Amino acid sequence: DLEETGRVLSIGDGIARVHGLRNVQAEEMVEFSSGLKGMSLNLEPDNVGVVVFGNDKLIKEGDIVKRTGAIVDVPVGEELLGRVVDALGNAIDGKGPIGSKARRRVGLKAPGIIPRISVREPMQTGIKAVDSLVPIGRGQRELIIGDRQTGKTSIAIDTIINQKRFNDGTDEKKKLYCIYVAIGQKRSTVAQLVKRLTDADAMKYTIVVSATASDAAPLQYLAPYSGCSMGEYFRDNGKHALIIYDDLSKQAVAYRQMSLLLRRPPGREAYPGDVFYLHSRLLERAAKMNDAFGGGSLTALPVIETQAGDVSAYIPTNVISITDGQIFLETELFYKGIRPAINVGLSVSRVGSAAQTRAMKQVAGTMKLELAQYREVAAFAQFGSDLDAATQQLLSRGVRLTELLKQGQYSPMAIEEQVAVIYAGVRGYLDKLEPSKITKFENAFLSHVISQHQALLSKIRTDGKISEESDAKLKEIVTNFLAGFEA
Amino acid sequence: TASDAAPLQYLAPYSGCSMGEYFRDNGKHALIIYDDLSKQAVAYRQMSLLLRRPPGREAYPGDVFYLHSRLLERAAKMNDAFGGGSLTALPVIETQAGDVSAYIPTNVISITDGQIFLETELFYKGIRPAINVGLSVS
Amino acid sequence: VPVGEELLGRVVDALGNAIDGKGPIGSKARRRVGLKAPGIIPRISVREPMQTGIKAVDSLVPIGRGQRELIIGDRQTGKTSIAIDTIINQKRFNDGTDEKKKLYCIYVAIGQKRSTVAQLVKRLTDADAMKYTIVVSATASDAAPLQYLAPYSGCSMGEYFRDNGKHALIIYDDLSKQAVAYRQMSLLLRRPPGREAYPGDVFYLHSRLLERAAKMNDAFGGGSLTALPVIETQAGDVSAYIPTNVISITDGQIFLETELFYKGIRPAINVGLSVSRVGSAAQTRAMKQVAGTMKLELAQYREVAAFAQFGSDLDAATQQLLSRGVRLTELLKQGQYSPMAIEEQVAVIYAGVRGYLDKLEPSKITKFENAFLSHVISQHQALLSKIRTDGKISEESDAKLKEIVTNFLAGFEA
Amino acid sequence: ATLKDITRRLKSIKNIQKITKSMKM
Amino acid sequence: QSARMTAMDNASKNASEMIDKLTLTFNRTRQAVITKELIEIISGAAAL
Amino acid sequence: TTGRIVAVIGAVVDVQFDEGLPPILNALEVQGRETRLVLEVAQHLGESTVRTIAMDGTEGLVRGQKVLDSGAPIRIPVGPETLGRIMNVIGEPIDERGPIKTKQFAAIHAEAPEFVEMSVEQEILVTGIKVVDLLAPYAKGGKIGLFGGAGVGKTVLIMELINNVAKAHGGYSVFAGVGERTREGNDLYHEMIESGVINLKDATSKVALVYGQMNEPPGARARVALTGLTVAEYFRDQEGQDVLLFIDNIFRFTQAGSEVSALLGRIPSAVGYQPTLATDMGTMQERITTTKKGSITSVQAIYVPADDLTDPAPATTFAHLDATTVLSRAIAELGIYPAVDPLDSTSRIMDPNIVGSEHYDVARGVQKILQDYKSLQDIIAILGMDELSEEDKLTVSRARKIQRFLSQPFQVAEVFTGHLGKLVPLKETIKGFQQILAGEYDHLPEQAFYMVGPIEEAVAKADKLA
Amino acid sequence: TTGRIVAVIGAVVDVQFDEGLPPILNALEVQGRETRLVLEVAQHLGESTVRTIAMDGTEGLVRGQKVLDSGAPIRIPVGPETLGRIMNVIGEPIDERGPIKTKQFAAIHAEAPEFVEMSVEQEILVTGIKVVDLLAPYAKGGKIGLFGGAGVGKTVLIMELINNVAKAHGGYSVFAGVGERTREGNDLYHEMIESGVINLKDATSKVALVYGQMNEPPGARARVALTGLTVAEYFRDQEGQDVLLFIDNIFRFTQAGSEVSALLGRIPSAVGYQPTLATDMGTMQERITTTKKGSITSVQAIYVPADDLTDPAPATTFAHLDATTVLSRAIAELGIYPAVDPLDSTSRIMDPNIVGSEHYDVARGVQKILQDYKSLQDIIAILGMDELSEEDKLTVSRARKIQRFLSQPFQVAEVFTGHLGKLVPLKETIKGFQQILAGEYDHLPEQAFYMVGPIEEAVAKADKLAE
Repeated sequence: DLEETGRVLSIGDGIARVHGLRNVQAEEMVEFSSGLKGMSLNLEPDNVGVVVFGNDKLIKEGDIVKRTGAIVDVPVGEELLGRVVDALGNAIDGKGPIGSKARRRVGLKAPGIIPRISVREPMQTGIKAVDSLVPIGRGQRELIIGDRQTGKTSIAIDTIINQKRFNDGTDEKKKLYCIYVAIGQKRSTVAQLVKRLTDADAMKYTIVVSATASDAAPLQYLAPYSGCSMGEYFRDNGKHALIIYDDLSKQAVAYRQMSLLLRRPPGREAYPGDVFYLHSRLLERAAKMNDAFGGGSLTALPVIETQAGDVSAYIPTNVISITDGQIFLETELFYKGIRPAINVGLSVSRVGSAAQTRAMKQVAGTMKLELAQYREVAAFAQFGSDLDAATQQLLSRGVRLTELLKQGQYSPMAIEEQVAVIYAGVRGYLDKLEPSKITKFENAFLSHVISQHQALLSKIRTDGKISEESDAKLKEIVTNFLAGFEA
Repeated sequence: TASDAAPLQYLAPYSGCSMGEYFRDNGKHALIIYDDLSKQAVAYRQMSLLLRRPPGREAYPGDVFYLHSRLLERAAKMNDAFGGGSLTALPVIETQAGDVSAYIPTNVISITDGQIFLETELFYKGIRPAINVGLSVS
Repeated sequence: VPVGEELLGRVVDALGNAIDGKGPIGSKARRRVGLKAPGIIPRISVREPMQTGIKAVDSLVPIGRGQRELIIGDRQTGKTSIAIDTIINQKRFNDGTDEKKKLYCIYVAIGQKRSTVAQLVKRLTDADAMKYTIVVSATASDAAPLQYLAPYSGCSMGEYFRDNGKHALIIYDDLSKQAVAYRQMSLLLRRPPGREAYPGDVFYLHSRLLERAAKMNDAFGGGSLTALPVIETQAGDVSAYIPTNVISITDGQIFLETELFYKGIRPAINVGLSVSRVGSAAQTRAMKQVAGTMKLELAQYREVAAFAQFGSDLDAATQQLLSRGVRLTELLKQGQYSPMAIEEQVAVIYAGVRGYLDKLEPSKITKFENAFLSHVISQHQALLSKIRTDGKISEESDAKLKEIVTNFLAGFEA
Repeated sequence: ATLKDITRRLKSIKNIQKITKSMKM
Repeated sequence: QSARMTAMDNASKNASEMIDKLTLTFNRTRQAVITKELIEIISGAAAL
Repeated sequence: TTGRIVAVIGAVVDVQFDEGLPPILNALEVQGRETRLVLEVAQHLGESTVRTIAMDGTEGLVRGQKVLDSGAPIRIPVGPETLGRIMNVIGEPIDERGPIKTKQFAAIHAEAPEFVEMSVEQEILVTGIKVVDLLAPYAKGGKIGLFGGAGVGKTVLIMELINNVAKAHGGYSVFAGVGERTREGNDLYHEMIESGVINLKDATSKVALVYGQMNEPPGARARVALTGLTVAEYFRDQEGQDVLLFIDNIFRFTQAGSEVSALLGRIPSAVGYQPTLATDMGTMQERITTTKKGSITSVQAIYVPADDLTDPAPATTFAHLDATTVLSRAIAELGIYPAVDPLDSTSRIMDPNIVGSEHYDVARGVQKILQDYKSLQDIIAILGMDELSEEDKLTVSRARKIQRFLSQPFQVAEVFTGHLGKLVPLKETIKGFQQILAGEYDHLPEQAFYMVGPIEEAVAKADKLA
Repeated sequence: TTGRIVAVIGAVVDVQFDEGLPPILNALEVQGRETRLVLEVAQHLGESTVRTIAMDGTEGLVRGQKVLDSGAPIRIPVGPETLGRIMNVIGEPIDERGPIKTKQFAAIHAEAPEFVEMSVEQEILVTGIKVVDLLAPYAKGGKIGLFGGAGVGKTVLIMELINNVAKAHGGYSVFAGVGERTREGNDLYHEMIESGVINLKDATSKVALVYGQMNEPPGARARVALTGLTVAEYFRDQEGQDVLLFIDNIFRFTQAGSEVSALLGRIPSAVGYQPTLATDMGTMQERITTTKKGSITSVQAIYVPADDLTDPAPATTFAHLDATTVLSRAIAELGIYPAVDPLDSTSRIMDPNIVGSEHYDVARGVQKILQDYKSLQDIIAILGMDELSEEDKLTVSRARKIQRFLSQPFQVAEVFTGHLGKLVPLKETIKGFQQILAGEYDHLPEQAFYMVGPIEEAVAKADKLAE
């Protein structure tokens, strides 16, 4: 039977070249005798180039291949939460089967143009620099980009951790389920990752799709789609979901590897002509639906690894061009003490304030502005043998505001805590304080109001802004704390 | 023009040259203006990459210098025994950022009998024709 | 190919055939051009020096027998000279008695020009060095495959000596033109081009060859093969793929810069970028004694010399550092064709390293070294013969030397 | 000519130009 | 003060010019690396 | 003709015909698919087989599947009933307002206006925008490079131009989003709607939207700018108007070109672009002109890769541009809007031999003054505003008046600025600036000129400002 | 089964079997040879012909030559009787000391540990090297990588770690030389012996050795790491011990593959590499790991072609490490050894929660100042130093002294530095830097800080220099 089954003509470098299979559809899952699956990516006149999902040691010339008739779909819904699954949705945390009812297809088209509405609900990270100057809204696609080891995955993690404030809450329209896709990473990193998340009690609301370093190319390829589907189940059901693709750089490599082995034509950097289309069809599935559709959302934090800061290399160019903004991390900043290494001047949020809270805006706005102003003069500092007090002023606001954007890891803040601290320097209170102390000030200052003043923060929170009152109360709280502070 | 198949853009200068040659060949005097040899070069390169010929410096095929030498060798001043006629060629080449060292510009400088370099700086500063009198030659 | 003592003093092509039209080679032995290098067990750590005759080299990037040290730099920076001076310096021992100190040399020309080689073998003849040299020539018009083979051919002739408890020195001049030959031969066989158009195995092309230079243990004759491969960089760029491919095979490199050369620093050895992975184990104690820390001193000198190209309120420790640095730099300078004897090097470095020259004027240093060396060679050969013989600098030799330099120096600065 | 070095140089010259224009005024 | 003014006018103008040149050198290099890296891939692929 | 599918490799489908082979460029329809799958033909591989590029996912196709030659290139509904609708690459509705019911259909692959149809002369097209019309005049049938992106009023400027084209020239406009972010199209949609340019209730829509979203395969984002072109050509070749063509953004057009090229296995040229970069562009750009029947004017959003203006994509593109409209965040910060940069924006037709000496001199007057003031700007802040001459103090005053006079209220932003939009006329524009230069309103105060139309309003505002 | 050779082109040999086609990865032995030639099956070309990679020289092979399927991937002698011995890619002793009488044999090809087998304990592993310890601490059981272009210190650094750590280590050690210098395996073997880590008379050997040097054909080089790693996995799982794995240099595994790649009929990926580089690296790197059964502390030297850290190979390896020591020719060039780049070296344990805030604040304190100085370098270069704020000419000072205090005379490089090797304890390091940063030595000269161990030697050296 050459219609529903085929015979392997040759097998190598994970590409199977099957004879027969006359009825297979493009991208169909097929099965080799040995039990290994494969996906038909090249339907040629005289053969099927099949992408083997595993070790090609188990396939020989002549092995019989059969069709499944089924296209790639994966488990989905609420039972995956707190689980560690492979790219096919299989459980790899050895905790037992995932009790999944619904199964969704991994590659589906993004919701069209009509079914959506402007991104308007804040997606809070807990990171002041991001939350005040590079705001993410639900349905937005914001890229975290930077060289190796700059803090990229940390941003995502702090972000995931942060959602417990709302996940332990009652308001079900503020909860955000998290999905973390690990592509090309080593298993020890993910293990370490899931640990950090368990320790913070964030696994309860997180799903981990993992396609690691030793998993065949095709699984690393798929991973992001199969994780996307999982997040779509939430989006579609009036629920909100967050997805982190770590990294899109490694998946591009996986895809390039199959493309070239199937002999498709190579373009710049050896990438296939459809590499742009691989990510665009992925990153567009993130969106903010309309009430007519459930008002549910899917926010995506895709990671791209640049090289020597070459944001214009091929893949970094595509993805930058596809997403709504970028958080640019930099080594120089990192080693200079700015952690997280966000380059505030080049980072962006097309969505902008349409996603900031009124509380934040109340402060974010002037901060954004003195910083931009400092950035103009900063370089002068170190040779400012005699600058006027006009600009000498902006250098001072400059370094303090900058110290306020600093942040340790695993400790995401509540929007109310961020504005209280930002207010402190923005209003001028730390202007006479020593740069070397702002980190210590904030820490203790925030410890104090989180202890003693939970009623003002609750106000700020509730009233959503800084009332003329709470404004006055903060003035005293900081002018007395500061006095205390320099005793 | 911009919309004709590359082969026609490629051809165009040779045809015009043959027309100028009638005059040269009959004791008459013609003037040919190739505007630009830059774009003819990219038309020929499109042809060459589509024919699959090895791309070299700037992806240009190995024979683009000859695309130009053959053409411009035909401008010429005959002597009396051949009519005294003549063909004068003023080919145009477009540089990027005043870079006169690029592959194509250099090629063409190594063929003609001088150049007239116009400078953007000059042009804005109000000197027009934006000729660069030190760099240009005859 | 033909192998053995019959080839000495003869000029052969890449297959062994003579090209000096001086008659057939009387060869009784043959050897496969392509044999794997002796493994782990048959060798012993490099310990015997291979003296070049060049202070800069013998003091800062020492070469031991069985060692592979690369000569690398742009066109005309002097790479061949290092090799010629080395071949010429070997008469000392070859004209001597001791057979263990003797070093037979092999000079493989590749891609070079016949008139240059002819020029080369002339000079060697005029220096009475051909007697112990074999010259394998695979020049510019020879077929790619001859140029390609040439190195393996010459290597095999060197292993004859290596495997028979004798000592050989081979110069591969240069491994750049061979790679081109390999690349050509290889592309014409339709083997897909790789990085930079070369075969995906150009590293292998040279590793295979240079692994053959080696030091055999007494169990295998204690003989050795020392290689001095040459590579040409472009725009002094040593990070280049081929350059690093070969730097990652040999036991060090001698990097020559055109900047230094024009500046007067000849040899144009770049202290900082050159290395010897054998260290002092390839040095006599006399030399180790004088140049033990000099290399990192000069490295550290080049830095501060740059950091004060603006006399930035400089202390003393650094003024002293710049004062030694300059004086020592002048001593490492050297002309061509005059390979010095080890004790001669020790005498002159000594003078510098000890501070006796810290008050002489840099410009004077070269002249002083010619005067001083003259004095000790003529008058004092007893101290030279002892340093040379003991091979070390005893406490009295060190005292007889302090005495000579300081006094001669004074009379010298009258 | 390394995009790295070129960038390193641009970095330090843009500052020089800035500090130098300041000193002029 | 008139000589520092003059010297710093020049320095600043030289800097800017240097800036303009390095930038243009940067783009030429950026374009050639891509082209160069791509021809290398094509050559290898075609030889098969 | 009915062909079979012989091979499917990604977005490249090979189809074999038994009798009758479709010419290159024809559109083939795949039989038996939930949705419409159009395969454009690209080559004749020989042996009765064509090589085509899919205009949507080939997921699921089957070797042997049936394919019907539509015997023609992609054709689309053209005409009035397209205005205000959103359309696909193959002229389908993606706004869910039912079928685009027009009388005529127009194949997208069309040749360009023969030489003898060419207009022989340069005419400025007026938009009513003081900066645009005074310093960087658009050209009828010409192409404009619109630089600057977000925060700077890009979408409000695109929408005022639309309106002002309907108003002053009774011409309609098309909007082709080449590689548009689905989020951003839907947001563009509702934003035109709220400002009226689109009307869902009546028949007063002044724009037709054509979209090539980023998820679409190379071939689709490749052609959608042609589809948009097709539509515009109608309001010119059928109704002889002065249409406006907006291609956002011209770089994604080129990129789509390369993807398609690579897929067809052709060797890339310098920097990885297509061998046919210049022709792919020319065959499209050239259909944008002033023929005897009317003219299409195109506002093209340009993305410059690596900030490299000599990069092959951008470099090629400027070959066709007659002017640039540089939107500037700095200008915006002055509150000045439209935030167009009066010194960076440019135009080919700013030639006295084309705009006339008067126009040309005023413009060159406005810029120099703006330039001079720029100089002084450094001094003022440092050494303080006074070594300033009876002369140096006037250039500033006027310059500052000018800077403001160059700003202006848009009718598109009335639902929001609570202010009335102004469409200043060219004549009014040159006079306005003429006089400020002249010194006729030196007594007037700065703020008299902020956000007004014709100079007359600068006068009256002064009155209300005592 | 018995196949015949049909084509020979370098290290690649195609074999035709009449009946029974050996599976991919199977090892075949060429009949008729003085020495054992193993061919690893690489692909099924079809037509009952397999394409294979030779584990040794292909000279003298003939078309038609016989080849027997061994029926299994390369399997080597694994167990305690490998300790103190020297093995081949294919498991043959190469030390001339007779057979390796192991109870068992293992195939060099195997699947990597599952996700549920991973461990997450993180204990600092002190080395005695100022730089590493201070700024990029190694972790017991972690994956460590030494990155460097040709001749910058990768091996010497591996040499001093064997001395400062391998030597006291109570557990085994496996040193796999992959495509490196033969001279070097002979230096190390004889050093192991002279120091009793290798015992030729008894069973006190605490180190097994495996070698596939630069004089080998691509094939051998594409597998020794596997052999090496396989020996190590035994002590990890079957004995459950604490292993120390040294590989020098893992880049060679990847260069090996790129060298036969074209003969395997593949379109090249970028930079000439094979299209399967990352996956080829992944299925290997994923076995070099600590599990719940045993612990591996791998120190891998990583070559950097053309000195370009973005090269697909070095670039692809960062993700497999928990700590990275990046060496730089720009630093080395100044005479600063070890030439570690203080701003490009990292460790996953550089966490206040793991090393402590004193450790952490010092490290970051040292890095800020070196960064601060890096930025000024290009500028005081031209504009000079006068205009600088005393605040800024002090960081130039301290930085230049730290830059030096970070160098150290290794005990394995006295032949190089002419200085006795010093091993500094973690607290002597933290403190020394803490004080320099504190202004406590702004009086001593920079040179006093160059090539010294503990801060007291810098103070003593100041006096000695005092004249």
